[PDB]
Amino acid sequence: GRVFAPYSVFKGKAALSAEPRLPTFNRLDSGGVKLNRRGVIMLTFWPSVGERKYDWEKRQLFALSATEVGSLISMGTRDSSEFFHDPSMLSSNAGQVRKSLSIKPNADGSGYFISLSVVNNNLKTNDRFTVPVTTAEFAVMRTAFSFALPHIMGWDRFTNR
Amino acid sequence: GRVFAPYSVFKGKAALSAEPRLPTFNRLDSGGVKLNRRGVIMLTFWPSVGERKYDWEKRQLFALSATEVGSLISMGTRDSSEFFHDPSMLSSNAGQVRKSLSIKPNADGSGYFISLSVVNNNLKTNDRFTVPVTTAEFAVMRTAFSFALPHIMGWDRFTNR
Amino acid sequence: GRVFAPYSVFKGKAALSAEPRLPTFNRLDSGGVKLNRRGVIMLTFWPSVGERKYDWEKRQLFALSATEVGSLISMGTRDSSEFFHDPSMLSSNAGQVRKSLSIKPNADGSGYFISLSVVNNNLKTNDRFTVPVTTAEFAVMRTAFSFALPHIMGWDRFTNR
Amino acid sequence: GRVFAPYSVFKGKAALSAEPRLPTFNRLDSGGVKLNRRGVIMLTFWPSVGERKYDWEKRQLFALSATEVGSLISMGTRDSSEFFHDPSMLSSNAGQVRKSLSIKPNADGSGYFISLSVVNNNLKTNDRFTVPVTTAEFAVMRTAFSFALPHIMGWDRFTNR
Repeated sequence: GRVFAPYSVFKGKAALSAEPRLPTFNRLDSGGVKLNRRGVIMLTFWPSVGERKYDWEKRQLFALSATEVGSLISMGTRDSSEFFHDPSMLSSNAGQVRKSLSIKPNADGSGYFISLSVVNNNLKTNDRFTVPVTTAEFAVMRTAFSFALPHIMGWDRFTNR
Repeated sequence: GRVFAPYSVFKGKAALSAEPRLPTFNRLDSGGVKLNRRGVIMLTFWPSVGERKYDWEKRQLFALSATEVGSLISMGTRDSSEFFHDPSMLSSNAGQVRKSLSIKPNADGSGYFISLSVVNNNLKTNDRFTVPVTTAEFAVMRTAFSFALPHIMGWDRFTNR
Repeated sequence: GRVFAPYSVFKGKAALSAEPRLPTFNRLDSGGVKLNRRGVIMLTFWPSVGERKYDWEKRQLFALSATEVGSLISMGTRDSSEFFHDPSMLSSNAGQVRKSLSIKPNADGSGYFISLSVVNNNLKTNDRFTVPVTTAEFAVMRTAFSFALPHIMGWDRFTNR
Repeated sequence: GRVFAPYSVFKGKAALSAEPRLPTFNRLDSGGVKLNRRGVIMLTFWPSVGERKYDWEKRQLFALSATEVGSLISMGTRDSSEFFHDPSMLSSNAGQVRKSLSIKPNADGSGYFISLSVVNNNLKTNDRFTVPVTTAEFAVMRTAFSFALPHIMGWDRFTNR
């Protein structure tokens, strides 16, 4: 069945959790398997509504591709990034929803701010969740994301069993 | 069943061992599994009582969370840390026991001192065990803790099997 | 059966994909197994023929040995390499085909150019495919190749099961 | 059964191969398992006797403990080490055999010399095998030894299965 084992960071204003989502395979007629739908590392952000109380129903998600993970784990202390997603980039609903995830170092070198912005021109909504992440917290992410990378890529099927 | 395979460092005044402790899961009614109790890397310290003789009955433990491990593996040659635990932080026995684990570089850059202090205001006891750890010893810890991190986080359940 | 899960980079002029190929073992009469044919990381290059359209039938391959992988993952930002293969080095067809794979940093420090040249004196052909690879893309390669290294070496058979 | 999958480096004057050797466990009466005999990374050196011809019968071995591996993988470009073993350190045959393994950078930063010396005062023999190891070759060792470390430590038994 499924597995639920998120790594979570809960701060003053919001929470953030991360969990791998495996790729799917289509087993070929010929034999063996071919990767179908891509793996990602899924991030979930949700708002604080009173000390250590957070509102799960107002959560927004952001799917990190292998390449975006690649970019996160190779971030140095002084490095910054920003990723842009349209959920319906290729469909008829393109331009309606825009998500942006940014990872900004703080002056100190003591951590990062990770911020998810979700703008929805259909529902006319504009949400932004921001979570500070210490160096150790980000080192857990970097280590756990690096461990997960080969899995979300499907390369763990290449084992001498 | 269980598994016992500690990595151990025995020095003049004390010993130190480290071993991962897996998280537990509750299998859901719906199907699949959800992480319940957290994994840690468990450290055990105990006193030397005569050359290469150590007193197992006087051992004290300290559970490293994923984030504390994160902080250890991202320690540089010149870096120092200190972690504070109350075993009964949330219960009625709060303030009775205080544990502190510190990791201090030595001047040389030749290793670290890892020291566990346990203060117990109930039994009116005050114990401190200190173990020097060479660079190679700590490199084993860093490598083995880094390997263990995804496991104590439960992320090893996310495998394409 | 087999497994197909390439990591792919598609750029203006060409595409590049990488996938591990496991080593084979011969199970001994005595018992247990002995590595026979070597593992590699297989690269496949093929030409773009119109935006995001690529010509699979004109693909050329290059097999990275463990040592070549070793050399790739230990490449710094400013580092360059070049590998030379003769497919029939030891046979009677030596000198007919020459393959060369080069990895050159771009001035920026923003990525690399990976280029495969295939010269065939039998068919009198001369092909060259070039693919730019950002830092994040190469960080995925470095991480995924590093994860694959023990597998293509066969060292994953050494598990306490 | 057993598994044979050495990583090998063959040079002008000698060869060197490395292979992990798993630890053994004693399954407890109570249940589950306890590590018994330690894992190591086993090195084998043997002499060249004519171009790409090597004399397997004159091989000498050296068992790298986890801590020695720790020391190898944390070696920098400019770093050197030397390890000393007595095969019968604790027995009555102490002082009869002395093995020494040294890893010396070459001036260039282009690789290392790894040299095994075996002195046997019983058979009055004195053997020394030396193998140059490029940066890429050593990067394979460092990566493969790092991957093997948790296994030779027995920490791979700690999996959420």
